[PDB]
Amino acid sequence: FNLVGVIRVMPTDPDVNLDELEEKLKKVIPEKYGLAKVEREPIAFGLVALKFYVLGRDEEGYSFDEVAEKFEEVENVESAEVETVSRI
Amino acid sequence: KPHVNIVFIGHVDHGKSTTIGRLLYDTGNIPETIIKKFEEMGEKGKSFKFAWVMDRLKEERERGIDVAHTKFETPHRYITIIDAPGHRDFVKNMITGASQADAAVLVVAATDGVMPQTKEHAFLARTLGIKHIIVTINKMDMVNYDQKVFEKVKAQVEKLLKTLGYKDFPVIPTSAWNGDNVVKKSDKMPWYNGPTLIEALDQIPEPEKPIDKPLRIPIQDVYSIKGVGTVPVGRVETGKLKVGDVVIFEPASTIFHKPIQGEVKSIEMHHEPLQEALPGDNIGFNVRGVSKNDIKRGDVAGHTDKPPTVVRTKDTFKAQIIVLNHPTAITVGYSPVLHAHTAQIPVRFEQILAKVDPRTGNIVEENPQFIKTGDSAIVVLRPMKPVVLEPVKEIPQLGRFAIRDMGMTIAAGMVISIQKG
Repeated sequence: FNLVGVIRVMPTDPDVNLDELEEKLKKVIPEKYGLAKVEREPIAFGLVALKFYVLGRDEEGYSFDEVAEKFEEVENVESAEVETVSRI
Repeated sequence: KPHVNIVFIGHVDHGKSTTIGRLLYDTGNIPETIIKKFEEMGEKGKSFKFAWVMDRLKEERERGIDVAHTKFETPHRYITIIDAPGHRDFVKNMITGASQADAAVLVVAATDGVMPQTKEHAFLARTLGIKHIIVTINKMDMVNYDQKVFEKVKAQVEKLLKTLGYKDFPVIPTSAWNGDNVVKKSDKMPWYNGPTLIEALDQIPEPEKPIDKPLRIPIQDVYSIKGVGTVPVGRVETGKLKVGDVVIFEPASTIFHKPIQGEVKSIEMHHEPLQEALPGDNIGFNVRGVSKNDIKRGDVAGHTDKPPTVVRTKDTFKAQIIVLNHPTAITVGYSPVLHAHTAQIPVRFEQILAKVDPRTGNIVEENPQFIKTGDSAIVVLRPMKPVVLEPVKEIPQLGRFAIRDMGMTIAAGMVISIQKG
């Protein structure tokens, strides 16, 4: 890997089980991507974002945007948006 | 004390990553655990050690042992760095994705000099609204520390940045692999008397948050929260939002032919109430009298006196683009997807007014029959669904866009002007 992309996942509701949601999101990251860590970031009125530090490669064929679409299909996800992209 | 956000740019083999590596290593900002573990190996020579240590730093990052940023303190600032992806597909993520960089470091190798890429890196720096550049002419060892090569590459790097409206910026001859002029002053280039790179970082001007500009908050998500009501979530880009302010949402209000607006009751950032929100704060806020169904992602909040500018289907806007990639050629009628702030909308290329020279900024051909990969151009676009955009000289934060099509990033652009029709 030589690229980290931070993907911000918002839950559908403040009462979403975030442990359950994290586990589900982890299973839909495609095999050629990796995962450095997941952080939780409280936003507002009880909504907590999950921030996935997705590992990838700075090449054609890799897209953190496609990882975010896999995430948007998972139950209890409102949105997934790529924040930061940066080489390591 | 002041925080500055820096983005390193340049051709991905010209040493910019190594430059960031050298900054951390020579300021002593390597984890003690790594440095102690290397000592077990005994003598390996300086070069082996720096390479091994930077490789160990990458592994710690990848294991989640700062992952996405490099951070260090200087005498007068906290510096956060981003090492920008060079592949053109990620440009949409740069334009649309997170924080304002205060400064860019463009690293250009003495050897190869300016590359076809470089004009793209420059234009991208401007498009992101980055106020200050620092230039680094790197790998000076591979050209024997020669002044007359440094000056050529400096001069031609200067034209690209000058054309974009950069000037009076540092241009520093460095070697990232050996250290010359990154943090340690060189002995190999007495002909150079400017700052070292870490000196240039320390002297980036403290950032002025755009609080003077009209309030703009692009909306990311929209919730109905039991017991509180309608809560937009977005980052304030410009201006300031205070509790009790009235805000209006566009293009919601234009689309529905009525004010989709109301009073701000509370504001939260990181689950803490705020009385006011400033540029860069990612907030949820409770707006009274607005239905959750009447606002969505891509709408933008504004004060009622200075509401967000809507470009309707009946209107068009002028833009300046760089064509990053297209498998054939762009022609009038081309209809890709425009991504700006939190909005995305189909757009129509209505005219191609000019092909521009990124070395001088001057019209090289009026009304070209098409443009293709690597052209810089002035086009006229028509949104196929309404969108909020601002002229870049008024509100740069809402004047930058990316063009997407057939899966890939086609163009990056800046909004010059808006014509009501």
